[PDB]
Amino acid sequence: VYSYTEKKRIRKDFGKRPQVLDVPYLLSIQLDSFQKFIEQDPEGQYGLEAAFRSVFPIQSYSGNSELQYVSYRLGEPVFDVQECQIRGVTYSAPLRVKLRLVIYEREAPEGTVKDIKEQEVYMGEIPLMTDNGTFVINGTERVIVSQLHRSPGVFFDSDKGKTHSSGKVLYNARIIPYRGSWLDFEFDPKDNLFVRIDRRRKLPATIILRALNYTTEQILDLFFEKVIFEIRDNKLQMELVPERLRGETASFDIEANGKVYVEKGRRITARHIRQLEKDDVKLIEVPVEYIAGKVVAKDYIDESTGELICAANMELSLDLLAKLSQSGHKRIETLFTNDLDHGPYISETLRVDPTNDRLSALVEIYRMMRPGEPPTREAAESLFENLFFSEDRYDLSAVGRMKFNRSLLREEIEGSGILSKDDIIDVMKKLIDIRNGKGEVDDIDHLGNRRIRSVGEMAENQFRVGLVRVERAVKERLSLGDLDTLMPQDMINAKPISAAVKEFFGSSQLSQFMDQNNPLSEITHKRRISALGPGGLTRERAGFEVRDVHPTHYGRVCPIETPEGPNIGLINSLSVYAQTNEYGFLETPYRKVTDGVVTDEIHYLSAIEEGNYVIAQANSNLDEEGHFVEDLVTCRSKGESSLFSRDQVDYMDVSTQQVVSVGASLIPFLEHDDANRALMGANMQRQAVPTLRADKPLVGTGMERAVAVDSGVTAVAKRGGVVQYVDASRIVIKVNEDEMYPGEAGIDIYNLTKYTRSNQNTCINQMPCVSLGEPVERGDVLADGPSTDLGELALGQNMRVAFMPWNGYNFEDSILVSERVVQEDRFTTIHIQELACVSRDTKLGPEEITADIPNVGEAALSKLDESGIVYIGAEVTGGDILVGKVTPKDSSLRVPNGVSGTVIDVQVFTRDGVEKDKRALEIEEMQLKQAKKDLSEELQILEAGLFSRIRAVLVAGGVEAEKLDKLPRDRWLELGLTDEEKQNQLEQLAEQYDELKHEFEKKLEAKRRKITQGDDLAPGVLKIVKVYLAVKRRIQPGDKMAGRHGNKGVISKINPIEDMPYDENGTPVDIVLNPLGVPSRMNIGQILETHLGMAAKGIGDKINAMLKQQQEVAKLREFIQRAYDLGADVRQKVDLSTFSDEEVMRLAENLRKGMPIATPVFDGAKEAEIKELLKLGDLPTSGQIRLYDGRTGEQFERPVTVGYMYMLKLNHLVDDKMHARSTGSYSLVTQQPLGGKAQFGGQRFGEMEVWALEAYGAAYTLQEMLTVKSDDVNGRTKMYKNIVDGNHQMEPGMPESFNVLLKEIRSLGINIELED
Amino acid sequence: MIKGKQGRFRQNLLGKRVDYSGRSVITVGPYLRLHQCGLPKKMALELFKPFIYGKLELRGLATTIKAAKKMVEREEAVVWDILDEVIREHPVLLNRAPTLHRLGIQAFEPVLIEGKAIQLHPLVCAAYNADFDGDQMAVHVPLTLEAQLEARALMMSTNNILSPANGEPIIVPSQDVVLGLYYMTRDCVNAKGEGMVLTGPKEAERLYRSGLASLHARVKVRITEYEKDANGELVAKTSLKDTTVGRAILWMIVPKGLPYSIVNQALGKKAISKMLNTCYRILGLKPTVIFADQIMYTGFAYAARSGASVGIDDMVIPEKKHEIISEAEAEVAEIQEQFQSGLVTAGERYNKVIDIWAAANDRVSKAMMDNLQTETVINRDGQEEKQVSFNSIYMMADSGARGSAAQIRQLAGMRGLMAKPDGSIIETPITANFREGLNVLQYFISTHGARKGLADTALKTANSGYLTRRLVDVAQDLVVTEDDCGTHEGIMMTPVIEGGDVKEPLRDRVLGRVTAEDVLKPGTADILVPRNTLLHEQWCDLLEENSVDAVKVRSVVSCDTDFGVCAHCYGRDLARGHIINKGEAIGVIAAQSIGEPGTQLTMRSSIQVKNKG
DNA sequence: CGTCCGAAGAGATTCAGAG
DNA sequence: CTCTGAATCTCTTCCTCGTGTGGTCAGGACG
RNA sequence: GCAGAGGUUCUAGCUACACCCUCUAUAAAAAACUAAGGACCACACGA
Ligand SMILES: NCc1c[nH]c2nc(N)[nH]c(=O)c12
Ligand SMILES: [Mg+2]
Repeated sequence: VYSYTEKKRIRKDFGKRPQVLDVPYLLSIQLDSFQKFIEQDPEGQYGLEAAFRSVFPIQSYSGNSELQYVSYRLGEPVFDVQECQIRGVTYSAPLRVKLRLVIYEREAPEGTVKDIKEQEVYMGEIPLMTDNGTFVINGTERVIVSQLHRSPGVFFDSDKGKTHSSGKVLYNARIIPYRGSWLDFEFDPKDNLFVRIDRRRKLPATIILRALNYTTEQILDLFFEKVIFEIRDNKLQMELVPERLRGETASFDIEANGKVYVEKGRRITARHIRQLEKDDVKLIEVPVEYIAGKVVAKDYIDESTGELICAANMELSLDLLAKLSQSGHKRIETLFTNDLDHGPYISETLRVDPTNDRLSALVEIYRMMRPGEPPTREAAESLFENLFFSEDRYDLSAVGRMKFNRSLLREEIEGSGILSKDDIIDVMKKLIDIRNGKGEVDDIDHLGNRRIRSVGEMAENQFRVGLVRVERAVKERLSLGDLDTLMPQDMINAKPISAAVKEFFGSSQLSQFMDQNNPLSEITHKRRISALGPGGLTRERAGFEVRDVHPTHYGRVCPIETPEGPNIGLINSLSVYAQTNEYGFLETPYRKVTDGVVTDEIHYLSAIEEGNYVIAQANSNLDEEGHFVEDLVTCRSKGESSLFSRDQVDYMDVSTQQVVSVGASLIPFLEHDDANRALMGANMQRQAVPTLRADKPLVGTGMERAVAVDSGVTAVAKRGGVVQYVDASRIVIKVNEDEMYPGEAGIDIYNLTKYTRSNQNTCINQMPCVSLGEPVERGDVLADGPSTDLGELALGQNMRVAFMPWNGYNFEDSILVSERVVQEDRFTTIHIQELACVSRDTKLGPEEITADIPNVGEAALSKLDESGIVYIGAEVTGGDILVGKVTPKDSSLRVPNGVSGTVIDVQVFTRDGVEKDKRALEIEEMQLKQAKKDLSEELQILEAGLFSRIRAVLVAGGVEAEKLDKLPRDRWLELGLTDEEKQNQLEQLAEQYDELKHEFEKKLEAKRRKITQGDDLAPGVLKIVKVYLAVKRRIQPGDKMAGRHGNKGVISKINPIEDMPYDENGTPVDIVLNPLGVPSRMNIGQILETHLGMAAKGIGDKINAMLKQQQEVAKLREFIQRAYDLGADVRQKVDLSTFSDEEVMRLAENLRKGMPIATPVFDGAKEAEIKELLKLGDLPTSGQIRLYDGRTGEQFERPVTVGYMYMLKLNHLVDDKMHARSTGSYSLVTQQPLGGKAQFGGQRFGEMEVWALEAYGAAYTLQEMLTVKSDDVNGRTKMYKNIVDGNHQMEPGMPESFNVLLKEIRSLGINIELED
Repeated sequence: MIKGKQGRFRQNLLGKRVDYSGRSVITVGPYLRLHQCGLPKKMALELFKPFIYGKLELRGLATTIKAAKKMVEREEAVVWDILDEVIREHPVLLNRAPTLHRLGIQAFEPVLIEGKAIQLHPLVCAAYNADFDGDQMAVHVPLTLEAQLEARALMMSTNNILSPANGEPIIVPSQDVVLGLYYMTRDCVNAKGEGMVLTGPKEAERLYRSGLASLHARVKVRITEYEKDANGELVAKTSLKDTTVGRAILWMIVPKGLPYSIVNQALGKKAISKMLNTCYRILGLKPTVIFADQIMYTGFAYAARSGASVGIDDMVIPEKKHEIISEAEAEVAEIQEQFQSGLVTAGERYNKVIDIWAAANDRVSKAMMDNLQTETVINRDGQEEKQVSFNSIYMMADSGARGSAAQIRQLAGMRGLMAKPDGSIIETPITANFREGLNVLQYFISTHGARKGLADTALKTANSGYLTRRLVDVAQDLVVTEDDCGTHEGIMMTPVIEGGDVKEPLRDRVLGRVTAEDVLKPGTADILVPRNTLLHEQWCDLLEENSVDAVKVRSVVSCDTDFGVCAHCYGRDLARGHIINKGEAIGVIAAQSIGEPGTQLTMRSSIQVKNKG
């Protein structure tokens, strides 16, 4: 059983590995995140309501009043998504927040509030994510890429090597809050622990401990174990534990009860330790020497006077021992230091620490955090509390809590956002243990340590910033504001909260211009993850390690799809099967294995949970009972690939494609090609421009269906039904009655978007793929989008490829193309360029849009209308006038040179209060008529569905259907109908229809009035006319064309068809490629791709030959069935006996061009299968076909490789990149070339070029380029006169930039002058 | 504003944007000569617009300059004829976007082309280090007569045959022409036309076009080679030489001066580079330019006629590969058993696994080479005879056209051990070649190193740019100011030997360097080389015959010139094959020469005696 | 109608324990 | 016992060009 | 603009480097003469 599109054309699949989980919704990451951002959340977790609860307690300080958030309601959009794009306004929903303000009793907070003020206030306008997944923010679709940032929590870094220049590793502990100040503990070379906050100057680690109100004795107790020393007549023998002896050599005789277990100065062997436990003696004799070499852990005060014999953390001198002995301190508690196990890091810091109490510690903290500020008691306390113990200033997210607890081995999942004393002391203890070697440093590159912040979380954070701003405002206003006098709407200003969100959405490092260049590009950009942004790494800060891919990326982040450039690995693409966890971590679906059987149930595994388990290989043979065929299966356990027993492994890869992203998955035979070439090819696919005709990839992965359906370029069937009416503009489906809802339902109208200006200046064209009467099931693709063919993503054209070097035209990576390709318009692409002319309120009168321009050619005026706007569909050329803007007494917009084509549409926009001109009135009238026609059409189709349902049960009720037909069929209500089960529904339908006629008339009036009212415009502009220019760019020599495998090349020459090589059958090969790119750039897949394409076209040619003649349906059916079986345990095993003859005929007609092949990424076809498929056709199994030169007619030796490889034209057409200027506008620095193609600017002759001419003997050329071609107010003018006079004499002069330098340095205060 | 790249002195003063300049993508267009290039018709009209206006005024077609401006907008046929006249002899500088070396900017004679893309002659594409992957070249138009003469004299590609860094041809044929010549200059044991006697290379060409004899069949054909033994006189010698038909055909391309021995070999890439170097050394530069252009034309034509093609069946997977892999896996299992038994430690076991996997990789590579390079067995008028295999991929690798033996070993043999990004070698290598399907884990391991290499290459480019800038700035103020200092002091030049081998022969090191003093023969009191003589090829060979192991030579550090360098001390220009001319800026030349390879540079007992002596 | 309101490398900067 | 070399604390750079997209202050009354 | 004035045209046209013509109180007979405001920052891509 297959979907109708699949029935229309079913892709042969060579995948030998069954899939247990379908491809997840590719845009789920953005959609679900934004939905949770705006979803009403009753528990107030992960939503706008969470932010409202966190930021709106609003208890006025000394104001005995409170304003509390109640509920937030999203307002309906002012304009639709397409309307927002056209008008240029953002697609946003006004925020209706129910706010209740209560006033307590006079100076009685415990008293009940006297009255309430509950009302709804507009609080900013939040952009709405489209159903596609984008944001329209200034009339242009914008996609907010998800950010990969260091997960909040505690992380430990070695910082080994360069630090201390001695090989010693200086472990540091970093606690990164989600919001707040960083807390860093770092080790000194002298083993001194230092604390550093907010990357400021380092401070002794004891200082923060004192800020926790910890005494020195408490610090020693926390960070050190205490040995007990006992005063004895026998040289002060002390109680001791045998375990602490292990690991160090004894400096004394170990004797208890007169039995010397270990002698003086003897290394303690394992046997000695073991017998020490076996004796279980509590006291161990210690001489005066060993006790001397110790540091006391607690203060000991003499009994005589109470003064301390020893201060906390002071070395035990012999006289100190005598002083405490005469004092009588029998029990002595001193720190135990074992250089192997327990180092005196805390003790040494305490010695270095000069702040002996909490007061001095907070004084130091205040001085460091705010230098130059006189410290104060309360001020320092408040500063520290805000730094690390205030909820508003410092926040750890729930993900931060979980990561912190897991890193610190805490049992509880979540604690409190603010740091606690126990948390800090545990962090320090863990850092000490890492210093001792216990444990290991956390890995920053570990993907478990890097959580993904999606659009919802970022929007929540920016909304929180706006909320704290408005909270500051409202708390300042309320405190001094009159009670019960100002409404909350008066108290709340929506400007800051609106501005914060608008700034984040419109302009941010993560807020990016969506590239609509390709549906694949649209999908990839939405799923794309960038480490850049706020709270993230930059281009220069990031080192190699962050860019390098950590083996934990497997199944979460695509290794292959990383953009080439400065940002290599900073930007990554989400793997196809991955989806973010609740806490934001990446998860990979994995199949549970009980003992040997791979149970079909899938459990999503986090990166940290991936490490402990062992995961089976994707290419793991199965017995069809779930047991691994191989006794030992290759598996990855802890980032290491090693074979394991079949019983040992407990998880398996869900599918072979989970490693790659959406872009990489589309590449066929990706397994065979090198990783670098796969990366390049995946990058090229995004830049592929939609061709004039969308042609199915003759060879493809098979995921094109998923990309097309999940992308918004093509409309899908929300409800299955029959196609009532289909048009290029719009498609009408009549839904089946089961799909149809009982009331006001039965039709689904999809208004297909015609040629529209893409974000990358391409064309978004929605082409219907169905006709009348075709049964369309739910979820079916009604109309193909750009680069979409019958519901399959069609980025480019499958074109004939010959791998031979042809007269050097394909020299390094160049590509020949036959004139046949241009003749058939195979790669011709429509480009939409939008030119905007703005009339402005200028001085000495405003600019006049009316064609009052004088001193213009009559031919130019002819294209313009009476009002000066160019007629729709008038072909224009660069330099031709399009509008009639007149300088107030030549300012009219003209086509940019090198741009040509018909004007598809003119969207005149009028400011409110500005009268529309003749043409603008007509344009508005056309829009009003079109809106009226569309609303009348929607009413008519709604009426047709309503009439059908009413008629169906109109006969019931014992009234003749014909009598009701004589009455208006909708208004049968005048004729009484006996009550029946559906009579109430029919009465509701007719009453609703009568009310709907008024409501729809009001809706028509409102829609027309929206067009009639002058659109809001930027201030100071009377009107803006948006003229859309549409051009059919064709294949031009130098145009960049690339295959999916990364063999990028320019079109060297448009070779004539007869010159192109031809095989024995005489078919000329369309594209000739250099085979030398294959060996070095090891994209051997393109050769396999070419062979498989040849096999598919052989199948298609046999099908076409059967179709050209009149062949029995049984013969064609059996041949296509042979094609679709081909043995080799193919997963599909489709049976054509199910298909009807008409369905088989339609399938054959679709296959007449060729038979598509679904070759998955890593379970794709082997070479033997391709050989068998070639054998199915008449083609030689070798894949080499004898070829003849087109020009000479002489056969080539060594038969060449010929087959159809998918070919992509890239948007880097020569038309855009070609530029030149003789003379043009200059800048303020008087550098005559402005630079850039958009302005008439010249190429930068930079430092490298200067040194290049400098190494040569070039002096006159260098002087000329520097002076007369760049900056000389006199020389540039002179040289022009000399050249037009015919003599090439250069006046050197002095560059203007040098005078600029002189005046700037002289302004700086340095006397710089040119002395003679 | 004053300082940094953003700062004006770096931003504009050092590099000023220029008028009469333009960019476009690059196109091959082999039909062009080396000196000339392809220029778009529309681009030329904009670039040469002032020259066009002047020519129109001189013609009188435009009475006024305003009329001339209108005529250029009209683009009438008369304007295009005027453009042809201006384009005829105004050289255009062509500049690659990263100008690492002086060769990056080379002037060319512009030729009007219908296409909108600049065409660069194929031989000079290697010099530019540019490809056709949508590379873009800035094109500038020198204006003054001094500028045009400077361009034609020095900037033009024909002048810079040899790279400034090393006295070797920088126009060495790179990709397709070398493959075509290698197919042409190849021998087969048996092919149609074998054993024939041919009157001359013209007859060889006629037979090949008739198809009676293939390119690579051996025949007994006379060759009339002219010998330059008489200085400035050509002595014709005609002899019967047993060579292939293709080599005979290529002999027509070679000028008369060069000997026939150079063509008689396989003529790969180093071979053709040596051929060009010998042509430059023996004949003039202009004959060398004509020879190079003819080489490119013939190579492209015979490569196209050859029909070289890469295919899956062309790749050969050794039958011994699976057995070797199974033996290596059994050895690995044995080492794992030893580790479980405790005989070998974890580090020692890892080392042993790495060693055995490396040995297995070497054996797989050797078997693949044995079954790739000489695999073809061809009947030879009798018993079948093994011959060097004509496999296209092996032809590409052996000829040096593109891709070394390592790439082919990765292609058809097992890829081998791939180190994980930190630097440690993964215990389990990639046993699957690119022809076979790679496992997902294998692909992940490979992509580790691939991404590592890409990022390291990006930072290679960054650090190379920084180093080049620093070298230019430190060595900018170096120009040849004195013809001869006369400083007897100089550095001692000797071949460098680390004991294993002579890493640098003395011939290359002292080539084109003026002797510090008289070079006496190893025989005492015999002065082979005078005190101040430039060492061309003849002198360097003469020293080799007398086996002068140590030569004390002048160096730039030795010269006593202040704010300048001795012309004799610097030695040969290394690009024009003669003593450095006075006033040339050697400092920037050397800074660019050192900086440029930085992209290629990777960022990351018993005394055995080789031979008796 | 103006018009006021990372990384790395290197050179100072301590600083210091030692002959 | 007053300066060792040594640890520390700021300062400067970190390619080279294209091509497209976008977003933008100071500083509002006021006589 | 010989100095003052006006000027065909081929935006504007005794200076921008400018230039020329005719004429005697004020415009009108004629051809040859000449280059325009673009600052910064982010994102993405291509080499
Ligand atoms: N720039 C001077 C000028 C303005 N109008 C002119 N008309 C003519 N015939 N001649 C000129 O020289 C001028
Ligand atoms: Mg390139």
